[PDB]
Amino acid sequence: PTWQELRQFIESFIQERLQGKLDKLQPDEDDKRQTLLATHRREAWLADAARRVGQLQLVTHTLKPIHPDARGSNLHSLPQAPGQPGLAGSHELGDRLVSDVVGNAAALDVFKFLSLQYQGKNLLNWLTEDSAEALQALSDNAEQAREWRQAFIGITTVKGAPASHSLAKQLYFPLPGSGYHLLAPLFPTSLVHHVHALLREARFGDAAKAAREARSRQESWPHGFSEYPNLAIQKFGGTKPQNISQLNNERRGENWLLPSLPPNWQRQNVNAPMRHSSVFEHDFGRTPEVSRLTRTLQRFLAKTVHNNLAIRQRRAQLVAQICDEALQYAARLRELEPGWSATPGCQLHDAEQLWLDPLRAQTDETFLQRRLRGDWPAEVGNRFANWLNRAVSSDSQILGSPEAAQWSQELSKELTMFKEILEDERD
Amino acid sequence: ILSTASVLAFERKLDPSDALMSAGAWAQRDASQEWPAVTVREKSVRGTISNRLKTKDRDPAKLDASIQSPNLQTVDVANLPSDADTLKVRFTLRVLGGAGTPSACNDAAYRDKLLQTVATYVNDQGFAELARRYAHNLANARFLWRNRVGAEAVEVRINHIRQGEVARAWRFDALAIGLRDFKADAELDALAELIASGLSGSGHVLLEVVAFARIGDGQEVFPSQELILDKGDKKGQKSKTLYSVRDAAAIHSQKIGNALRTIDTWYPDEDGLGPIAVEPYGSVTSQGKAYRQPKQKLDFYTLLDNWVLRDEAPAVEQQHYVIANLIRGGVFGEA
Amino acid sequence: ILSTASVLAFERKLDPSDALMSAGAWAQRDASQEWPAVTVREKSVRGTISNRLKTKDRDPAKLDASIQSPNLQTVDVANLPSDADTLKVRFTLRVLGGAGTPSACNDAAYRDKLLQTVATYVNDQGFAELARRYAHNLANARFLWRNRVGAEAVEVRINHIRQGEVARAWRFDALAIGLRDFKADAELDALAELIASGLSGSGHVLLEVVAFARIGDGQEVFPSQELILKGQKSKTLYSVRDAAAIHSQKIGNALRTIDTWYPDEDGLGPIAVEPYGSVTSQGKAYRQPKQKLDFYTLLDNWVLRDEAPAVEQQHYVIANLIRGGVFGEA
Amino acid sequence: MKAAYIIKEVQNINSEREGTQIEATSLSQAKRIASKEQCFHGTVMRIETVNGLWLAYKEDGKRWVDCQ
Amino acid sequence: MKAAYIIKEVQNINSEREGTQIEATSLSQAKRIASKEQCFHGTVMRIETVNGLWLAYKEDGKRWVDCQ
Amino acid sequence: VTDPEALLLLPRLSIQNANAISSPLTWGFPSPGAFTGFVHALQRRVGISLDIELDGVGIVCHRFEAQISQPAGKRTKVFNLTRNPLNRDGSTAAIVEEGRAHLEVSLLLGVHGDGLDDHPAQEIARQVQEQAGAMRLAGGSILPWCNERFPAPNAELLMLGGSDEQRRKNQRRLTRRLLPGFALVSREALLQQHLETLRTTLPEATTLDALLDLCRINFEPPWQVRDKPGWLVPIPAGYNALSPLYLPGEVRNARDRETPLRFVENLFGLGEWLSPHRVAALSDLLWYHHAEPDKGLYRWSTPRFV
Repeated sequence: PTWQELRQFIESFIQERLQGKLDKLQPDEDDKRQTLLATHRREAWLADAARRVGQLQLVTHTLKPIHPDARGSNLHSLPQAPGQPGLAGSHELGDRLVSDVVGNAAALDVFKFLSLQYQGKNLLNWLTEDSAEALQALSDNAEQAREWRQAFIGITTVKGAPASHSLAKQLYFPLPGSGYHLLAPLFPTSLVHHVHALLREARFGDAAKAAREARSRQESWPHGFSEYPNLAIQKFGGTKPQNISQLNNERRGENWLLPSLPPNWQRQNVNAPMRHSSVFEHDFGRTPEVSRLTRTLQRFLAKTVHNNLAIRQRRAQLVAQICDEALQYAARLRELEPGWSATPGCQLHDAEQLWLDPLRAQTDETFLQRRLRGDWPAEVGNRFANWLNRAVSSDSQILGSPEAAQWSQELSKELTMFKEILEDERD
Repeated sequence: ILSTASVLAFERKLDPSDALMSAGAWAQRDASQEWPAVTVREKSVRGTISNRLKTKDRDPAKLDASIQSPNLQTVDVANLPSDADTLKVRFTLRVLGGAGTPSACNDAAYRDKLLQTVATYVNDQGFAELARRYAHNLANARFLWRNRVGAEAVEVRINHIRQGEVARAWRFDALAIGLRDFKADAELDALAELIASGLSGSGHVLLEVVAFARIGDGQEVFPSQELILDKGDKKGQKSKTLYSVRDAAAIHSQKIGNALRTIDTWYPDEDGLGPIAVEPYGSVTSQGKAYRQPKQKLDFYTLLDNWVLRDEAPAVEQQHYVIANLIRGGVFGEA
Repeated sequence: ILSTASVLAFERKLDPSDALMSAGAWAQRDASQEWPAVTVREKSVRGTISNRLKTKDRDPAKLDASIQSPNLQTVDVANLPSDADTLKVRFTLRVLGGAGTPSACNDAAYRDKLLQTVATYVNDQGFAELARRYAHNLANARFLWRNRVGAEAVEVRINHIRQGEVARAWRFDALAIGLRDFKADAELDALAELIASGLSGSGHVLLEVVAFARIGDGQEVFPSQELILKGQKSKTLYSVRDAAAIHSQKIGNALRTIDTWYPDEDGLGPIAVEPYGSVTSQGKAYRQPKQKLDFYTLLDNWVLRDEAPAVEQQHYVIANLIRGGVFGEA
Repeated sequence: MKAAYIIKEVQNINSEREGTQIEATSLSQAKRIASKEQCFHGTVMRIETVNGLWLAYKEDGKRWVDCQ
Repeated sequence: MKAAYIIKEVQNINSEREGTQIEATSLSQAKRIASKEQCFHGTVMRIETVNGLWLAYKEDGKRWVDCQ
Repeated sequence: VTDPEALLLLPRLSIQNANAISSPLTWGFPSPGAFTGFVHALQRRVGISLDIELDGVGIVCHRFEAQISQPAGKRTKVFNLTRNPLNRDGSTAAIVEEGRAHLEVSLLLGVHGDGLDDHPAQEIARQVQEQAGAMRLAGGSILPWCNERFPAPNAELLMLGGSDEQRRKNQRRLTRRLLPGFALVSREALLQQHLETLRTTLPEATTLDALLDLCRINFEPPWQVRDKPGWLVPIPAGYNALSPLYLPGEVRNARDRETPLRFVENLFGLGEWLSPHRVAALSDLLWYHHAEPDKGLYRWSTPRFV
């Protein structure tokens, strides 16, 4: 609270940077220590620091991640919270703002000067509020203190007219009545730095690596952990990551983009049954995705009723996803290649007729087209249901309880769905 | 005063796709719709060190100690099959049209002055020098970059596609048409008038380009090589990665685009090269030297300001180059 | 002043393919278009210790402990079938031509001086010593690297390929034409004139080279060997599609073995044309830069300050420019 | 303090030879030893541990890219 | 935490008997129980779930190979 | 907002270089705002000439192939770039990493207006496909399907059905036509109640943390993974304001001087990829614009879904 302790702390920091400069000077002649103790030791340091202030800027939304020859505006603003629930960004951080710095990197001494926590809070937080401890410690006269503080508080404001460069992005948005808004967006560096710290904690943290080793030992640890697959890396500073920002020195580039991918992003090529052994292998013809799906179906055996409600709805969603993947597999297998009508034989499980929908009609117009339109081949659901009955564990206890009746009920419901969608194939 | 716009931007006309490559035998290239693709596979290469010494380590000890430690690589190659001597490269081309209007402009005065200037150019002389040279670069297979340099016979087929079918078929011999002369042919003029009608109108014009190159059995073809940085760790790292769209080698789209814009023969230096690509400050990255420097008054920017602001219409070759930049597209603008 | 360029990139001339190896019986070589391929298969080996010891493993206890438990491996072997005694190695060779023009260059005047130097080279003497020795290395089957060392009789069939067919066929005995003598023959000079016409740009040249080597029934052939990342898998072979093959650059290294002009003894024979002319199997570098006879000083004295070297040294320099590479400093 | 390092000078960023072994005080000392022991022009240095883990590499004409 | 494991001690890596059942806290505990309950010299342990999925095995004289 | 009287289907579109950087936090499929802007540009270019109002899009994404590459020895991925031209001196330009991707989407755009009875449905679908053939979707050229097997034509489903059976029939005939894909919808109330549950567990919880929790895969002690219903992804859900709105001719170097500018920032919501027959109503699943410009909140979503 006392201004004398703050003044001693300021002199100690300026002297600390002086002895750091004298140590990193490696000097033996030319008398540079006199210019060092004249320019970097006196209270003219704060005068030249107030000179260096106008190059700096505290920002949460920098422009420089967009194409680096872009001289536009840069903001320090936290938006209001949206009234609509759910979605969020930039209005969640209350205390955890990192407050990124843009400007001349050689003038970073002013930021490390103001960034200390000397009494209980930030020094810029002291100079922003009118206090008796403030406006006097870096002073012998009041007017130069007013000038130094009027410099030091202006780093958080945008300097100049608002502008975005030609290489900055700006996007028309249709208003509901008519007309548009221009919507120039920025790169949220506080957001990327906060998500970067959380991802680095979840991937390289010791509290997660302990549980990661405890899974390999298969022991019982108090908390779980997470993995975050399919991250991508984007780097902004090409070879010089210092020129973009200050928080681009903590993370050297390394945007760490989360994946937002469709489920069919791995190309699964198509395999049609040709011979007899191909007719037994490719009758179900099953991807690793359904293996992963029915493996989690196998883990739904034990149940207490107050949890077994939610386990039953999750079972309904799981068998729903099973018949959806079966239908999509039939769709891409039937509309991808002519391989269902590639070579005949004796065994193809040719009662199927769903994996060969245009394969029996587009070439044979009278032979099999009447054999498909009049038959309406939909008996495949029963063999598919018998394929599903291997997914339940054939235990006498789960057979004897009512879980068998509940399970057969939900299979009959989703099987009816699969049947009625398989039915209308001729239209 | 008609100051320049602070934001200028043109959409890329003459838009090509990724040029897939396939393989097969010559003299059944008419039924080349089911030819299998050329696949990119790995092979492992090694060799000694060939480049120049840094003049302070010229001693025989570390020289012989260096040639007893060869470098080890894993490179990608794309070879033709051992029973096929033809490389079939096929891509689709859209000529969009509306080649003068900017996609973004601050000043409306700059906008209608520039639109008036472009209209003045096109009713003075339409796109018939530019479309002639674009039809040349589609005619001689300059988009086959290194796949051209030793071929026995290259034949290029361009079919203009209507709403669903082939509206007009061309067929060229790309070795009879040289890589440095823009002459006059009948089919070349018909193709150039089709590209002219595309560039002037509002609808798009779609072209399918096929290029057969008779190299030889099992020889090497050269697709685009992917620019990757942050490569990883030397036990598993690959040294040279080829482009592959769907398990099939391919030339990048912008490489085909950079081949089609090789029409610029009006740069002030001598044409020991012949034509180069169209760029503002026209630079050849194989040559490493930027022709049309701003110290001479022959770059794109100053020519456009003299053509629109102060109305000094330059020579007809230089406004051919300016309109070629406008068909090329770009993002121009000061602060 | 004319310093050297900062980039120089020469395309490779004499492009070979991947030399496929199949197998069959001798004395029906004329119908060897349907010969089944040599297949790389896996076999297991167990090896006792055979290397030198580092004077601390010479304890008999540690030696017997290492000998009691030897390492297991799973090598890749490639053998002829039990009813076949002929290895057919087939590849195609494409001679490009335009041997002086670099594919990339920074300086222009350096490129004009280099083009004039190469043009006066071709005007003084055509590609006649180089194409003769290249046709020699096609003549004796040097591209059969270790498959040649014990063969009973090797035969190389080179067909010149026109539009889609043969135009002029050759047939040699690869063991009569030695590995170290560049002599004269009628068919060798005809093939040399064809390669000379290809290299000078006076026509398109595509050769198909087939080499039959009579090894023996079920013996071991040697295709190229890949790099690796109980079943340690210590040896991996190259194969294009279930069929063993020699790499393209190995065939290219065998075709570039013409350099008989290196300053040391010629008791070794011809070596590969390389700057700082070096051999991996001997670990020695002839044409060191401490003497004035490697590629770089010869080219920079030929093209900058016009010290035209001896006829064989400019033969070697134009052979380097035929070989390709990246030259030029930073 | 006297840690052992492996210095390979290879053709591009991803090529493997054997490299010589030094013994240096710090990694900034090994960056200074390796730049002296570069025989050829268009090669790329790299600094390793004895097990194979990377420390840094440097293309010719650029500065030291530092991964681990 | 008290998970059930099957411990088979068989002749080589691919031979099947019935093995006894234990109940252990962790797999590193079951590796320590199974090394105590090895009757013979030249045998190979293996740890299973109750359904048949593998966890780890260990030849005599070597250390624990861990697949699942 | 408005129920579409018709539901026009653009077929499988091949797009060769889409912007795979959807947001500063997500890579992958391009932003829904790209598709809404595409249909608003379609409305701007032919929606006036045919007296209609194209509104809402159904995203399908049959095939997705990103131009990425995993470096050796890392778990994450990097992007394959393009070679820029040199500067005027011959030095290389500083590279800006832009992700590219090759898409295959089908667009279900809802059309309503007085132009339905003026023209035949096949003619207006043919005209809107000829206008779509010369555009770009998220930065990528729309490949116009030449010399393939057969071009996929359009189908404008009139949503006003004579019967509910006829409506369900024609809906099923459309769902068979766009079946191998995966429709993308926005699920924000699910994110809200997941925020509620996670704040029941531990207080002061952000819903950025809830979006992160629904994105990742996470194991639990007894080890088993924790189940997620469906394929949940994070998506950019529109923009939020930073600066107050400026006058149209006030900001330096704007795109236009007739339109007001406002500095904004992203909003990350939650999307989901479902199979298209799961929704059982194709009249929804269309992405609309919700501006309410007085508080910022320029955002897109899909109402009428659940």
